[PDB]
Amino acid sequence: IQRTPKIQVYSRHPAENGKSNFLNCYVSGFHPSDIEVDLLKNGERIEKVEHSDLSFSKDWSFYLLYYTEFTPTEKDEYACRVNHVTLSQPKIVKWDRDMGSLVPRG
Amino acid sequence: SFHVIWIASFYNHSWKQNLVSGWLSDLQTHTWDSNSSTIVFLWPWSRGNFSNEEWKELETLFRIRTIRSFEGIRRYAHELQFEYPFEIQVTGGCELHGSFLQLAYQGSDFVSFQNNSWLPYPVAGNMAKHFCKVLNQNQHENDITHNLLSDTCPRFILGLLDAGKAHLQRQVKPEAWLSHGPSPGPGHLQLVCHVSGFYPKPVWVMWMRGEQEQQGTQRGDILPSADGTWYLRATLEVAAGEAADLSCRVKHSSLEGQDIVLYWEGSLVPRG
Ligand SMILES: CCCCCCCC/C=C\CCCCCCCC(=O)O[C@H](COC(=O)CCCCCCCCCCCCCCCCC)COP(=O)(O)OC[C@@H](O)CO
Ligand SMILES: *[C@@H]1O[C@H](CO)[C@@H](O)[C@H](O)[C@H]1NC(C)=O
Repeated sequence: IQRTPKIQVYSRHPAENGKSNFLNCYVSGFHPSDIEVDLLKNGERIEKVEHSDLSFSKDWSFYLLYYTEFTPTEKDEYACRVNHVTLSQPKIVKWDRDMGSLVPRG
Repeated sequence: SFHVIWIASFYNHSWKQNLVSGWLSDLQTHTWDSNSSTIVFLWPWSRGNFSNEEWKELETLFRIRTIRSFEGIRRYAHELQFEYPFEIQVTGGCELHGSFLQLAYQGSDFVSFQNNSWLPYPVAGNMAKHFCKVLNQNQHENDITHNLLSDTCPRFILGLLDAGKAHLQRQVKPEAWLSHGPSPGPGHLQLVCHVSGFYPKPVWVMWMRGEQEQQGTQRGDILPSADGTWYLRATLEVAAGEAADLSCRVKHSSLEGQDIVLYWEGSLVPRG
């Protein structure tokens, strides 16, 4: 009777430190509609995040887009935290970004 | 194509939530304000071409139907074996030049409106049949429902698609970028090609070795952005040795044949 959310995190633009961007968390395929979604910066909840109006797909499962403007820096990690009746513990999905070459040669 | 969706959440007898929105193609065009009982026009062309008075009639019609729908469900919930909490979802609409109206209970097909009456989905059981008895009690109301689907809805698109096709026919070029994905297993890499900001939705993206499409390319879901454009990740799993000369190629209608081509190169490799 209940369906667990799929959680997908993405930026609107390639990550460039110091440049404003948008962070997205798309939560979908879940039922019932009650759900809690937070965007995190360095483990702390981000205030005043926007979301789309609740909608549902053909199979009647619900979906939402949460999004916020942000400016990443080198030391910042972002994630999306979702709580739903189907989840024992809140599920945290990271924003996967590439930080360039690790080992300095110059 | 235009349709309206209702999400009615019945948490207990005393607590409900009602969310309503309208959609032209896959674009959201209308919302309902539960307070003040007002239709909200997300775009200037959302009003189509109907007059302010006609929208007031439509608002009043939906307002009255909403009040007696929630009251009717609460009146008949126990007979229908509806156990709080439960959610009812409705979607109805049409296609210009395809009428439909379907209702779900607890996220599964329950009843639908066909021609002139509500029909139960056979698998939804005896309670769906009892529900259709309540819904079909007044044939005149069903005639109005039929006319909303077959007359009002196609007429609404006339004045909606044309008035807004400057929006639905926009071409917005994608941008793309490359990153490392989570490593699939020992000695392998995941190459990620991100494609963002394109509109309309149809898009082509492959990892390539020269002209040879790499059939390991795994295309993700197309995901929305708040600005109406779309996003997609296409990932390729490769052995660490064999990542040379790989490129991601993007084809999209907005590009007029000038594909985006990015190369797994530079610090990605990493070079020396
Ligand atoms: C965002 C705004 C967008 C504005 C759109 C602008 C463009 C307009 C153009 C075209 C529109 C085409 C689509 C129209 C589809 C209309 C379908 C319709 O109207 O069907 C209704 C279903 O109700 C609605 O959907 C309308 C308002 C009620 C909403 C309640 C909550 C959501 C649903 C949960 C409750 C369950 C439903 C039944 C509970 C029965 C209880 C006995 C039943 O018909 P009825 O005659 O009212 O039945 C008698 C009953 O009210 C009491 O006995
Ligand atoms: C719709 O637009 C036409 C012009 O194409 C106009 O004559 C008409 O008044 C508008 N709609 C209504 C309901 O009057």
